[PDB]
Amino acid sequence: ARYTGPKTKIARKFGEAIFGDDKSFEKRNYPPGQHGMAKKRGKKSEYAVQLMEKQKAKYSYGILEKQFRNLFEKASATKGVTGEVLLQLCEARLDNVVFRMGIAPSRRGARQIVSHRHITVNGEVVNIPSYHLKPGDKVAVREKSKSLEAIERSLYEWITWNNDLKEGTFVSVPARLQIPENIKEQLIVELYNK
Amino acid sequence: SVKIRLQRHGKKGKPFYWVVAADARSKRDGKYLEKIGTYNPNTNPATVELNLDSIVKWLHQGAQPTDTARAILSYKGALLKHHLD
Amino acid sequence: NHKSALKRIRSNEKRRVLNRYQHKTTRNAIKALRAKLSTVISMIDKLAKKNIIHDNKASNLKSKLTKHVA
Amino acid sequence: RNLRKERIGVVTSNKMDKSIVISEVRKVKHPLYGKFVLKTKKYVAHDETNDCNIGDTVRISETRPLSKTKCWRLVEILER
Amino acid sequence: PTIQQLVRTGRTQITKKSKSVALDSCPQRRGVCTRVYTTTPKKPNSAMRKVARVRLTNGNEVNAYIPGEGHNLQEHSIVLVRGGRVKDLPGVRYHIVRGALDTSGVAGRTQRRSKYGAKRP
RNA sequence: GUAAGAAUAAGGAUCGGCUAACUCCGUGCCAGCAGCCGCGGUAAUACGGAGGAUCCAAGCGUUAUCCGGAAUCACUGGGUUUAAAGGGUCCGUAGGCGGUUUAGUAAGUCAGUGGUGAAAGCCCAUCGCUCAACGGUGGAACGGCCAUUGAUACUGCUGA
RNA sequence: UACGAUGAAGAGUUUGAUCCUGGCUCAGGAUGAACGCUAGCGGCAGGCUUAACACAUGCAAGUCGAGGGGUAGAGACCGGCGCACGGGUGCGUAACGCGUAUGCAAUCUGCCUUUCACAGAGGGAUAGCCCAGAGAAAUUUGGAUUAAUACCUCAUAGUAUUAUAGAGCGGCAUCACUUUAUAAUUAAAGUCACAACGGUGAAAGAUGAGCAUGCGUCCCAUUAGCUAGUUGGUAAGGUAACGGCUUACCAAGGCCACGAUGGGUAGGGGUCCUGAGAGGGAGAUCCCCCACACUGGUACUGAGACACGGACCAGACUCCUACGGGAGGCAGCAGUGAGGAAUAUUGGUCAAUGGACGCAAGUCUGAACCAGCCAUGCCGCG
Repeated sequence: ARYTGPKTKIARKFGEAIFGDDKSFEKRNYPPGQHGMAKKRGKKSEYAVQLMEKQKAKYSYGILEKQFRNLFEKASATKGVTGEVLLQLCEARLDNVVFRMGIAPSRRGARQIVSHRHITVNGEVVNIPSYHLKPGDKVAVREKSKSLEAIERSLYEWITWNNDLKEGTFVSVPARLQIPENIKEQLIVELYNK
Repeated sequence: SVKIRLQRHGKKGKPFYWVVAADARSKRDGKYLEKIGTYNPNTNPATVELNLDSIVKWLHQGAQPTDTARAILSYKGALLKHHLD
Repeated sequence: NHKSALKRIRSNEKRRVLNRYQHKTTRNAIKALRAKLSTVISMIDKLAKKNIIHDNKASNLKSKLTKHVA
Repeated sequence: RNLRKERIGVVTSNKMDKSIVISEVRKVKHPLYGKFVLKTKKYVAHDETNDCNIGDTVRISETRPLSKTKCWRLVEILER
Repeated sequence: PTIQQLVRTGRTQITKKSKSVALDSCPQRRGVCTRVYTTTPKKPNSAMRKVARVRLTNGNEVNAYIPGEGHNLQEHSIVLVRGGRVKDLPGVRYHIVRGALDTSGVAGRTQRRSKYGAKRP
């Protein structure tokens, strides 16, 4: 399933615009609710800190707790940095790459364009948002819905995107020092090892 | 009579057979003697992985192939090689 | 019961009467024989041929017979 | 041939006709505490002329079953 | 202690006696009630808790506690015991499922509807 | 592949501490709640209802049976003066342990080789189902056992 | 400043307050799960854990006319093969049952494969059919009778068996393999012609099936003695094969605190869950081994059974009856009643794979492949 709800609320309950720094991030930036607008609780537990740091990443991309735990224990099979490979495989998702390529300016629109047979991956059309893009994939756009109204309206360090043929040539898997995200993976690892 | 037959081991809808020599009094996909080859009729060429080093050995020891077994061992060899005395 | 089931109870009787006849005919001889020794060996070998007396056991009897007649 | 099993033991009692009984001791490691434990087992061997007595060190070999609970024979008497 | 003592007689592991025993290790058990009455807690609580003497299908007489408010529970009714003791009534070590075969649910309940067997309004 | 149409589709648990989330109304040790501490005797963040908030999500809670937390049967990995724990004290059988040097064997121990340790299953890598589940292939593993060839530092046996 | 190891969290609660020991509870994972609320799909997997309780009805093992007489207009019968496979359950069993490693110089082996030597003459019967019955039925009794790849005589055949007599090789004791004479004894089948399929004996291989052994095999010592064919031996009967397996005789042996015996429970393993690991808890679904087929016993046929859908006998249930007597066994698939908190269609097809028969065509296959029901679990999407 998906969230399918207010995104400004999710941005306010975390204090960080993860769906685009735009309207409503200011103008009562404090968390929502009749008791969040007032002086919140001062003492915040480390469990609350770790849980919210996990939920920030779980909400930014649109992953459920089940799939997030599956991906975490999948990435934990790598002998390297567990949080690093976790974030790498979370960024390697198809909808995330489509969102980073400029199309679908939000991930909520990425996981509505990728789930409509509007985008192709290495030839055959792949309409699975959770598709794991391995380094060295070729993402194109279906010629039927190539000249749409929203695609051209909406149109990184590792994505080589070409606007003439809707290219993007996903290669050179990025690292934590390159992926811009305000999340701490060590806290997520400690929470899942709790 | 030890026979050379096929064991189904694929998934529902897409079969995948093991060409294996086994006794006739055993279940289809259960006990066997020695795996010989492999048959995949999921592509147009109908891929096979026959082992002519043991196929002719079992045929000399007294194996008895079935219709599909002797049709797979036909266009992969070891039959025109088992005939040569 | 099956059609094949109502054929073995009928054929095995015709087999068993003959088997019992040929078995007792030589059992009485090997009993009241303990020289006409070369007359029950034929019956023992015929039983072994008919697979009644198991040629292994038949040879056991043949060896045990001509070992005390000496 | 195939070199059937062979054991080395100590005669325990000779009170039967043409048959002896020997005891064999082995040191096996404990499955939990890893301490070597001395475990015993008594075999029944076959003797012909009733030569060995209690307190000897014999060497037996496994053969066909010559009787119930008797499948060994003494071949290599070492010490008396 | 000593490795030789452990080799002789090892460590004795206990069986960890269970909690709910008179239900034959089943999640729920059907039963018939014989006496529905009210009891008092120990201390310092003060109430009138509703309990029922239930005879399970395996020939076991237990005391079950009726949760919530509103029920019929006549002198003979088919109930479904599930388990879960209470720290107020000495002897009552089982609970009755609300919404079972013959027992009633609850009316006017809107928060905890999965429990107490209440349909969605 | 073609043609209308956001249309045909979101609920459960929790909000005193453990543990993520607080305000009001009604009852006044009553009705009730409860995994433990325990709350309610008339200003209840703990009972019922309303609003808001948190978690999970086509699922959510309770029960029943297991492992972990439990170092709470402890070889790894606990203790016996006062918290549970030194026998009332000696002798001694079986058993457990063994001062120094030296010679022999190689039983324990160590190393190599051959056979076996079925297939399936777990893990790793790679391919086909649009991904995954699933399936194919390969390796590792199967901590084990039998035979044989060596080493002799330590334990066992024999001699001094 | 390398190597490998990707792995280890706590909290509440005794007191006016503190420390320590110590018990209870919670935070996680999992399930043949059940209940309450809720509910859109797809792929795949799973589905009586309790009464091995009782079953209405349908199907589940048949095939060969290229063995034979061949009838009505095919069926049925003799004969060959199969039915000992596949499928189901876990009652019983604490044990060479199972796992593991070997041995058989104490073993057998249909169908299958490869070689050698051959398939020559004869005969009496009897199925089916016909003539009469005795019976409600089941079923069964008389007479004369026609065939076979049915059965039975003689001759023939060895690297066949036995006995006596010479030998070589070789041990692991009993002895093992091969060769040579002599004596005795044991086979056949043909389908009118061809093709095609067959038959007998001997040897080797493969496969399958047995016996023995070392090690690991739950709890109770508020179970300390057990065993009398029992322990060993000498001769016979034997079994495929050694063996107290059985019998006759002699001796008193054999096991036991390193747990005999007795009682309770339980099919075993590869495996599943959990755990950092060492360990702990279970043995659904998949595969291998064992036991069973209403409760017990016994034997025949057959290479192979002391035989799920074969026989006989006894016992308890259900049914038919003319009261004399008879027919039964879903621990096979789909289903019914009961029990339980709880687990489904009286479905389709042999189209693939496997199995039986057949030279083949071909027949059967509730094995198997599909389909229906259950959000039961995993994954994916909305």
